[PDB]
Amino acid sequence: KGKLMPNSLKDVQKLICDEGITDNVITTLSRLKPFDLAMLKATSDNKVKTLLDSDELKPFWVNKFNKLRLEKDHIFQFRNPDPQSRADFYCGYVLYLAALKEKQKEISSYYDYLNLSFTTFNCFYAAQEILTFLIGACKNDTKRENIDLLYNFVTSQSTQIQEHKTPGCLLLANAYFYLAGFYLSLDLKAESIECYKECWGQLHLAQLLETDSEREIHNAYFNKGLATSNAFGLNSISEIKARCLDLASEALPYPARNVMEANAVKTFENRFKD
Repeated sequence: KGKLMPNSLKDVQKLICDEGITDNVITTLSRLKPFDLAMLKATSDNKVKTLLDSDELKPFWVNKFNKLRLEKDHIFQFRNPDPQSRADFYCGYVLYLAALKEKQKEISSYYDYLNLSFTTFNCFYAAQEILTFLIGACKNDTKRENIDLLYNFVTSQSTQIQEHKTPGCLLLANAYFYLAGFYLSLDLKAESIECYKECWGQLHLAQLLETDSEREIHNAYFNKGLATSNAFGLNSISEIKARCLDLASEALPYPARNVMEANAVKTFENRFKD
């Protein structure tokens, strides 16, 4: 730690309040390791965060964003992340990748980096990873305590995760579908019905958003399509809906589907106007 006794982040932070976005600051920033760059934007005072969000630094962030490549498929390229800045996309994605390095080795840093990648930067992949972990813990130990923590997360982070348009809604619907099954396995029928309903509303919102979500869909699943967004491995939202209703059965009679569908429409015209 000749990097936190000589606190590297604090020296860069000082340099930014001193000079603001200079060519010297940009050169310093470009030399940070990716992890350190993302850690800097996550943990700085609001004056430094403003300057990192400044219009002067956007070219720097675009270049970082456009150099991102996958390990396997080296032709893949991330597309403009819609209302999320490329800077926030980049930093969230870097911390998410760092979390995964720390999963086997040293699971401690895994939870911290994943929480930064989601809480601070609303990285879709961190959301997905967090929900997969919570869902999986309920599959191994389906006690009401775990179900209620899964349920609490989904209900708390719903609005923020829907910022990812169709893939966000399909992430939420998938968590609700598992929730409805968990609640049913413990005979909590009312909660099961309620999760099936939220699931249908999210599937409808996803359907409504699909034509405006292509860049999200490309980024969220790395150009592999919607197959891994759902437990049936289907590419069509109308088909997911069909097979959800098959198993939900009497939990989702038509008037109840119709009410969630109309709520989904409300949200669409009220929040995703354009």
